[PDB]
Amino acid sequence: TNLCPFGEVFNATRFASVYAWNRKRISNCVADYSVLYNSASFSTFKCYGVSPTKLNDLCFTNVYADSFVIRGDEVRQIAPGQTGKIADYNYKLPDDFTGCVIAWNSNNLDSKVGGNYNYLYRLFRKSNLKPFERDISTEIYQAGSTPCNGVEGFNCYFPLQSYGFQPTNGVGYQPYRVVVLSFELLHAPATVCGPK
Amino acid sequence: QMQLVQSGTEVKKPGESLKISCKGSGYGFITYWIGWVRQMPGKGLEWMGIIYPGDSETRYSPSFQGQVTISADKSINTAYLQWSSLKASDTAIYYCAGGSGISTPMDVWGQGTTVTVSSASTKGPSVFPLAPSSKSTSGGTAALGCLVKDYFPEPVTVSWNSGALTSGVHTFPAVLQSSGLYSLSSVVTVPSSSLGTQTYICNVNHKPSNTKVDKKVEPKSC
Amino acid sequence: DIQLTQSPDSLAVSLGERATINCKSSQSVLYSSINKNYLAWYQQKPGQPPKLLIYWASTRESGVPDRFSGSGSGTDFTLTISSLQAEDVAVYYCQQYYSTPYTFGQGTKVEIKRTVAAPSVFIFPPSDEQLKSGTASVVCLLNNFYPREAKVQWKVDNALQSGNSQESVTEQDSKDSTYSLSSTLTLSKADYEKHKVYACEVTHQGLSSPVTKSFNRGE
Ligand SMILES: *[C@@H]1O[C@H](CO)[C@@H](O)[C@H](O)[C@H]1NC(C)=O
Repeated sequence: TNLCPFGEVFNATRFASVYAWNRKRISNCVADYSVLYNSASFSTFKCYGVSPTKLNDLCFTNVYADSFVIRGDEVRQIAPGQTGKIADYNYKLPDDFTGCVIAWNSNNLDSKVGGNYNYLYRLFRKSNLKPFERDISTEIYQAGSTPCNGVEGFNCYFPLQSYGFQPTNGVGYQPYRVVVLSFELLHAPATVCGPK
Repeated sequence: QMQLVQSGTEVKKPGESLKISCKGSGYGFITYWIGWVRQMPGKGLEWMGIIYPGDSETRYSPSFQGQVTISADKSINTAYLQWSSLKASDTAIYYCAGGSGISTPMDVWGQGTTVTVSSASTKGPSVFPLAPSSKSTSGGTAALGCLVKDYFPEPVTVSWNSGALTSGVHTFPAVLQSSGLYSLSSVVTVPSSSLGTQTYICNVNHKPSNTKVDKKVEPKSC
Repeated sequence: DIQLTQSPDSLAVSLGERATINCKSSQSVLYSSINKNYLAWYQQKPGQPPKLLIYWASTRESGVPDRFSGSGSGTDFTLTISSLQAEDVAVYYCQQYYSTPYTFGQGTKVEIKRTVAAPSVFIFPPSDEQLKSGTASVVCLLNNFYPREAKVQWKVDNALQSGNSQESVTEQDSKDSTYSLSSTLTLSKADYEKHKVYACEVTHQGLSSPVTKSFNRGE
């Protein structure tokens, strides 16, 4: 019964916009991390502080699986110590991050003839996100001296822009689905373990 | 499980460019971060840098920043370490190692690529007998040998009696002489009574110079 | 930029005894998120790549025997071999993988310690064949001795020769744990034929008195 449900996180037919990033908590299951790294269908698989090859015989208090969609130019930004639109305003990772940043080209799934515009990103924000911060606010951004009173125009912008995901776009303007496995170990019971 | 396989031995002159390689085979490769370690002759290990093949993210050690270039080709699972212009001081053996993460131990190692940078040209060895003294301890043991002198590059193979004799043999490490040529002596202890009765020959092979030489060592006429 | 200092440099230990190697890190290497020190231990033998023994300061890499164990915390770490085996003669490096740039210790040479054994000394005059080429090599052999430290003094007509000689040493022997050493005195045919007595004086801990073997040119 209790294999860890990475199947439904990775092979999920719907992915989330990066600003409104989805986090699945993993607890009380046995996790076969081999399925993941033996796959030949991944563009990126950069792990930080931990070896995917050596943790299907280790246990942790909580594992988090964060899923979202960005363009290829931006997957480099899903990593400790990065900066830019995505790193600062959408999904930030901490400097001492422990886990795996897994990405793949999804141009076959997340593109349409006239442009798919369902996937969004926060363009403006007064300060950078803290690690694992998630802002879904649609506050009008005040760029200028005069305050906007929820009123959009000169120096007053709607804070979300849409990705223009067309099939004929160059790799890097095409969509990539990302999953970020993160691992914590407290002095509490451990419930996420490998088969060994 | 997976493994890393490096390019073969290099021997270059100062000023020549060089690019050695490290290709990984086995499932679980998308995950591996590939680093380069240098080990100079007789010295310890020195971490040079690491690359991620998937997106060519490259981190250098302070000591090798802009002294070398680590590069990658994810299509053939191959990391590269290259010089634009080799110095004689670059003479070492270069290991590539693999960690399945960044901030991960190096689980997997290459066999090493030996790089020799020297203005020396290929030269075959000269073989001279270390003749056993006729005046030696009559009931005890005598020593005899070969001097394999003035060759380049490394290595040479030294066997005895076409490989028959291995007991009591010591082939010493080559030393680099100030001439830039290597030199080595191979010795063996045998019963002193056997000096009249048994033929002793050392076989020297220097593949680079295509030099196969058999030298007979016998007690000196004098 | 973390720096590691290993100690000792050299370490000699009888068969089946305990060997301990220390790594001092210039800074802590503790990841907060999983309570684990990011410190590894490698074994390297002659003509071989380094082999990973221990990671996270104390976890054994698979297929590593029980007799290897790692320990320590914060900045002071230890690799320990209970029951040193013949096959453990190697150099051992500690490495931090807390932050790039990764860094290694200077290394710790591990020998088998056995009873003192004095060297058998032999001296070889140069070949007639080499003398035609116009150089002369006089070789001194110290055969199967322990420990490795030995003074070799060249004497030419009773004059101590200096800096015209190089030494060369074997790997500790697999069966009897002894070293062998070759001192090679090099001089021009000219300078060879100016002198009569070429001598090789060996001082070693297993010799009550320094042993000399010599020869007179042309005999
Ligand atoms: C679904 O994801 C799993 C990995 O958990 C994998 O085994 C399977 O091949 C995927 N399905 C596809 C590619 O249709």
